[PDB]
Amino acid sequence: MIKLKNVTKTYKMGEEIIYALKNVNLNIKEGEFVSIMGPSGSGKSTMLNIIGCLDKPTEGEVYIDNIKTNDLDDDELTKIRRDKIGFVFQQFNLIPLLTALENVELPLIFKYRGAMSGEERRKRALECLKMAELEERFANHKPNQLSGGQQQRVAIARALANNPPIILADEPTGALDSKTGEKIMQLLKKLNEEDGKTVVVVTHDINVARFGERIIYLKDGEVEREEKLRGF
Amino acid sequence: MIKLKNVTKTYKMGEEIIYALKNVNLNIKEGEFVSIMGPSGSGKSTMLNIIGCLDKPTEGEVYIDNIKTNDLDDDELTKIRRDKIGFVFQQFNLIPLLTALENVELPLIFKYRGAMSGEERRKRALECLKMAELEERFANHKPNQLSGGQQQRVAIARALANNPPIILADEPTGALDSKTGEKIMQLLKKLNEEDGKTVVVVTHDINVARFGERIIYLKDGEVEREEKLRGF
Ligand SMILES: Nc1ncnc2c1ncn2[C@@H]1O[C@H](COP(=O)(O)OP(=O)(O)O)[C@@H](O)[C@H]1O
Ligand SMILES: Nc1ncnc2c1ncn2[C@@H]1O[C@H](COP(=O)(O)OP(=O)(O)O)[C@@H](O)[C@H]1O
Ligand SMILES: [Mg+2]
Ligand SMILES: [Mg+2]
Repeated sequence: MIKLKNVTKTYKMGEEIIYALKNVNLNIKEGEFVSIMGPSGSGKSTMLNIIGCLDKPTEGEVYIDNIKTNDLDDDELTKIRRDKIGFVFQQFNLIPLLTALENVELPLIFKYRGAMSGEERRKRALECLKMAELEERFANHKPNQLSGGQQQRVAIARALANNPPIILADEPTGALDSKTGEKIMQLLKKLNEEDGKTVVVVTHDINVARFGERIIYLKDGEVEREEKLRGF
Repeated sequence: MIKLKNVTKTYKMGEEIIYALKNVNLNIKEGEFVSIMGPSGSGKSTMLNIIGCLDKPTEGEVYIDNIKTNDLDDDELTKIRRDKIGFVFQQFNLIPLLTALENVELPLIFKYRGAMSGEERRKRALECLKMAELEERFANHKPNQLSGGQQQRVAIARALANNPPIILADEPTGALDSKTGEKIMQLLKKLNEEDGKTVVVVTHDINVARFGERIIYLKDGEVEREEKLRGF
């Protein structure tokens, strides 16, 4: 589903051409849990931004579900992200004055404006909140009234919202504790294995990378090696 | 307040190095209404992104209130945008499930978390809504219940919110009609002239550019010329 061919991403700081991704080659299978491991600076997040269609590779070529995103105009690019990708992050990113169920409704508003009813949005939003294994009785609560763990479960239901086959997570458990951090992981595993979601998680903590079928070790902008752990 | 020195912004599309801003030099005085005029492609918005601290110049140097933003880490960069800049755009950008007054509270939440009270946020939010000349009786309304004009008045109160000396507008009246489009302009004029705000507006419609003390004509990434219209 996600595919890369000779991607490079440079950052011109003037006289300093810095390379974040160098001649990187990858191919993520549909419904495959993959993890990008590396220290701060490896180029992990840069890659999560390109695959997420948040950025353009200074070379190479990105394929999302076999579709070359490179030349797509911003409008078309936004159609990709909103339909083909589900985002999650370390920084929860919830709106402070919206109920857990409202934060899940937003993406659905932006995709289906004027098509779906308030009743249908409230329903889908809950299905995704229930799917993200957050008790229904916590739907009406706002951000600061939920455990940091419950908060990530909201970012997850919001990402699952418009039903994207892809889910990218950037150091999702960085903000949590080992115990709840594992539940979230066990949750991405659930989605991938059962629901069939193509999960790609970026991390520096190897313990998280182990939930992936394969870890892709990234070093100073380049892929040092790959590690297959399961599907033999 | 805003200052540029030999800024260039290139976009590597691979074998194609495209230039959006080429060796551009500018200096906006404090409390000065300036307009960047140009056809779609001039490089206007690119410049609005750099001045807004949304992007980094591939060369040159940006000064916001005399402070060089170039080397600032993302955290420090965010402190700049949230404290020194007030954004507005053609695309209103309001959250659909939040009341006009709530959309104005958000920036204040993000800057003053845990410091200010619900009562103080509700007050400042209204002051800015009243300043943006939107009747107080429209505070409790949500987006789709306000005239497109009332909606821009919300983006304006939200921008004025954390009290930024700067206000950048990107084709603010593009989405409106001539009549209400002029009221919004007359409103930025109000802020600049009375309140003392440094207003910089990016546009392709010359009729809007005329509210500026000087128009900066931009052509294919370069400043073709400048036009002083008032302070002689
Ligand atoms: N917007 C940017 N401007 C300049 N350099 C960048 C930018 N984004 C990333 N980099 C560079 O890319 C490298 C790492 O990329 P990054 O996305 O931060 O990955 P990681 O999460 O592993 O640190 C760093 O050396 C950094 O300097
Ligand atoms: N993210 C980008 N990637 C590649 N090219 C860009 C990007 N942003 C702007 N450009 C280029 O910059 C030029 C105009 O810049 P832009 O910000 O769109 O200004 P304007 O509003 O006047 O069109 C165009 O030629 C465009 O191709
Ligand atoms: Mg990172
Ligand atoms: Mg533009």
